Amino acid sequence: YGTHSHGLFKKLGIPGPTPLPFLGNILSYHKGFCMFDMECHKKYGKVWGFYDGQQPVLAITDPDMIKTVLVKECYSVFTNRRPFGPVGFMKSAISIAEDEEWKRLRSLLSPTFTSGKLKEMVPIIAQYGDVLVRNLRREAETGKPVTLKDVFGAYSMDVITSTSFGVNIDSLNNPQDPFVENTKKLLRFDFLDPFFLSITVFPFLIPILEVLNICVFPREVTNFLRKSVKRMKESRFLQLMISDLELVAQSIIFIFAGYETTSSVLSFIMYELATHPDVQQKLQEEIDAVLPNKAPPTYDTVLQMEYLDMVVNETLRLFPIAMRLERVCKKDVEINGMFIPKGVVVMIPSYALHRDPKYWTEPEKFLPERFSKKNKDNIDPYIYTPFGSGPRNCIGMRFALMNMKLALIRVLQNFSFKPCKETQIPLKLSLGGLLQPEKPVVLKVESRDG
Ligand code: HEM
Repeated sequence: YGTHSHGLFKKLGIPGPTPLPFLGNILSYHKGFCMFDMECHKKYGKVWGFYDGQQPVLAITDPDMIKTVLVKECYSVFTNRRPFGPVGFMKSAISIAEDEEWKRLRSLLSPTFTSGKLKEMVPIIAQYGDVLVRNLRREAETGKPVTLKDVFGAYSMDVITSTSFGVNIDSLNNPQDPFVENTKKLLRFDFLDPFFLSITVFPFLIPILEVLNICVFPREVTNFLRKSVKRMKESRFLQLMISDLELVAQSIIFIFAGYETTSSVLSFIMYELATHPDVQQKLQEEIDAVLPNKAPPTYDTVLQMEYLDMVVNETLRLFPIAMRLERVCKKDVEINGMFIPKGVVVMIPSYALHRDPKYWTEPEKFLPERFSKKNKDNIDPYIYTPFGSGPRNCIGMRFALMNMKLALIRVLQNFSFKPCKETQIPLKLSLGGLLQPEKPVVLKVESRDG
């Protein structure tokens, strides 16, 4: 044994890197997830396979197959994502839930993320849009070059607290440690770090760890928050959901999926507006045309912003946070002539696709015009997929976008961001399992006549 699934991609006739005995193909992750995926797409073509230990992963690319798994799948065959380390009571989280139990939660929370309940949340988010400008004004006046993800991570926190349970606080290094230390600890998992890398190789550990009540969502923070929710559940997203303890699972997840996820994207965007100060100028004017001098953004003032939408999307093109998109093959099935067997993890190289000469010309270039209607809609969904596609895509995509734009509005309409000393140029991506800069983005911020 040690090499269970290795007979697969040979007997099936699918190309790919040849695996070692217990590791299979992991050492290839020495460059990262996206790095490994670019190489594989180039070399093995449109479809190939590799082994995450003894777990076979088939990477598809033909948009025809992509729609069939991301759409023709509601229990059909594909439906769940790869199961990871000891989850504990979080096995009730919607992003972690499976099969019928998932469809329940999904179609139960959907109401909570409708337009109308969003245009209703705007007021609140705007509130923290202004706090951001205040806190950003300090670092401008002091003349010290700013570290992005810190102000954005604070903004993300501010909006997560208030919208998840109306807990209004000024996270941003001000009353920085009330109920903020817990929340602040809910970061994305780096699946390429020692711990997870081991479990991927030795999945038999999961049942072992779970008996020792070791969970991948630290008991410390989950406990705090589970008791908090109960507190205000009595005092009374929380208000809309309001099982009694499945509710605590969702609430924590939204924070997990929206926190470091938003500030991470936002910091990337402010980076592109540095050696694209020209783009920032256009954006700035577009914001002033719609909203007079420092006019307050409205739910609809945002939708009417072609350029803002172009800058955001093109940023998400180059940097699709969830590098990959994968689903698990529930049963044996063929689909568009291919045949994938039960238990195989179907992967979709989001980052690699978003940077492949086939659909993008000079793909390394940050040029917004791609999304202006004329270049726009000449691009295939299933190819550009930052929030995924189909039934099981980002349930909070719009919210994510609103939030990120509102943050751009007030910010752009008050400051100008230009590079400085430690500001890396070009970029350089980390070789870990998270799509981050590697050496955080630093930008000098100056007030716009203030
Ligand atoms: C920069 C912002 C964000 C990006 C790029 C993003 C991206 C994604 C992606 C790519 C997926 C997987 C889609 C798929 O596999 O088809 C996903 C799932 C999910 N996201 Fe987000 N997301 C963002 C923000 C948020 C926010 C703010 C929330 C909070 C409501 C959220 C909640 C979720 C949930 C619950 C799922 C799981 C859905 C399910 O399996 O039913 N996301 N997101």
